[PDB]
Amino acid sequence: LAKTTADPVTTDDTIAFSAGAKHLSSTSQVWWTIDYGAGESSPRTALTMTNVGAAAPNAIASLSNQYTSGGTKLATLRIYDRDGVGANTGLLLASTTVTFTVTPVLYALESAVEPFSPIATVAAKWSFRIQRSKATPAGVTESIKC
Repeated sequence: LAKTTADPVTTDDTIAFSAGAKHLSSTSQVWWTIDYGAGESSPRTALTMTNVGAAAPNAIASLSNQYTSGGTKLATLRIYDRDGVGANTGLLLASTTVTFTVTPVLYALESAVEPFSPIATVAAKWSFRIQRSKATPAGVTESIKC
């Protein structure tokens, strides 16, 4: 399990992984789940094992996720040998874990008052403007309630 993205990954872009599973000499059907921190995916898929031994591992591509908050995030790929379904489960055949840092997007604020000193009875107006640490991605409009 590897992370196919450069260093500066933040909470702005969707992160993509590459995955592969193989046995020394076997062909049986083995299944997988991926966990990003919230929990394991509930419906276990079914990986068809055909490449064996020195051959490159099979493809579990299309693994991707965008993280809500920055920090030291991780991702674990677990491989099972039985359906999850209702009751039965098999065994943890193997598990892989990767860790990476996600930079957060911070917001500053600019403020002003139109009279700068509200008179003891008249109305006053506050004006604010929110400034983003980095530019919004090309196609996303951020709407903030305040």
